[PDB]
Amino acid sequence: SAVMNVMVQAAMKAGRSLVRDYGEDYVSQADRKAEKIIFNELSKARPKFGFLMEESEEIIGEDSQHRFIVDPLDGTTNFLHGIPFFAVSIALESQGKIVAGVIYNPINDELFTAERGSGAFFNDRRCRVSARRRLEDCVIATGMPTYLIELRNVMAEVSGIRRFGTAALDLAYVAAGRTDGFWEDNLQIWDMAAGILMVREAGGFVTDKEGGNDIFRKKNIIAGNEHIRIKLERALKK
Amino acid sequence: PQSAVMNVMVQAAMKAGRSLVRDYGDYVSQADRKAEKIIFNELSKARPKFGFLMEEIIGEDSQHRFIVDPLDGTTNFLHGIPFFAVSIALESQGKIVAGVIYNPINDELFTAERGSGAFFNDRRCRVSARRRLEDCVIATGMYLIELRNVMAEVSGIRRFGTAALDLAYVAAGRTDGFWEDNLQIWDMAAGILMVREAGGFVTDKEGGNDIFRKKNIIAGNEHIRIKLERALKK
Ligand SMILES: [Mg+2]
Ligand SMILES: [Mg+2]
Repeated sequence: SAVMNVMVQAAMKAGRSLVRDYGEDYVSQADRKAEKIIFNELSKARPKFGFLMEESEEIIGEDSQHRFIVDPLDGTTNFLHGIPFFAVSIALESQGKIVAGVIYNPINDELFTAERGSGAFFNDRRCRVSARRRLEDCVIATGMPTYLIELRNVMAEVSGIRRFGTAALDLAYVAAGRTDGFWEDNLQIWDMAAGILMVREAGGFVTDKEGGNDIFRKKNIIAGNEHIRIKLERALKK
Repeated sequence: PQSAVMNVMVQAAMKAGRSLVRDYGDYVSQADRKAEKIIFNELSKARPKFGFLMEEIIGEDSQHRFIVDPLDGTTNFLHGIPFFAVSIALESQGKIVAGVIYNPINDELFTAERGSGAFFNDRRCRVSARRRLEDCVIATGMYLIELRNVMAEVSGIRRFGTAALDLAYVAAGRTDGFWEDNLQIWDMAAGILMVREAGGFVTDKEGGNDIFRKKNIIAGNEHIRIKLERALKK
């Protein structure tokens, strides 16, 4: 779709800039530059669309019902440290519903896209959540915010825990079937918006920690395939 | 340029690497074995008398052995998480003198030789110059008391699922330190030298030198390592 292509292009241009800055305060700069590039691209492409970008005053668009939701650099600490795991995330929200999302890991050149009703793609092939049915078989990703109890709970149950230091990339990974599930607390809307669509379009399910749909409100998330998501929920509550 | 045996190990790593990336894009076992045979054949053809301790062979030359993890990060590899590596160390008279860790996916080549420095893609590695845990990203692998103690002190914890690569990252200064329990000699052998050659230190969790017997480790620049040692003891 036309808007998807604009989103992808913005993300890739931001991505190239990131890789270039990754090459070399300077992290804030890299983040700010990626953001400028995305804003410029998406503004030029959709001048009446709103913008919700990480830690930045929301721009209400002339077209009040469409806004891009952006994390120009997801995995900032990874980025600061030289850990080649971070991503650009752009979601499009239309009428309060996420309808398109791009997560781009510019180091591995890994493009995750989904549009509502179209499925999720990992570089132009359909990707799907994993088919695992038991936690014992699972690699679950997580991020730092009771957390220790949850961690203990899940650690007891799973084959392995990953903590990559990204949110959006982590969701892309569940959506691509690379990890079997994800949970995190204190996540922002831009951390999650494209990833949640990705997971759902990949045939997974995404709830808040309490198993509902107040993700953006509760700032927390459990994602995985239907089976893993429920058991994760169970494990987390124990 | 790189020494004769380093060049050999790098080649074996590059080649096991290239193969794993192919097997990447029971199946996990075959890849592991394939990488291993590639490494084995490559290093056999290069130093026929050397020992091999792989994830044992005692060679005609009792003073030298290769310590090999043909695929570190097996679970990642199975799951398609692009974070795994080949690890080859050379041990001479009980001392790790050469080491290679190769992440074939990112094409990240880590090399060190005793007295010659650690390198990441032709760049000299230096462990990070961080001194406060608060500014630190610490890597670990699969006690919750110890994780809490560390986690409450640091800016971040990472669990990427690859011990050799985690040590290589410590050495390159990508993370500020690393600790793990129940680690194998092949997991640690090349990594320990990198960190050392990058100016960091390696101890067992107790703070002593019995890493291979304890099968545990804390790695980092000393300021960070001691702080981790403290945090793991509380
Ligand atoms: Mg960000
Ligand atoms: Mg292995």
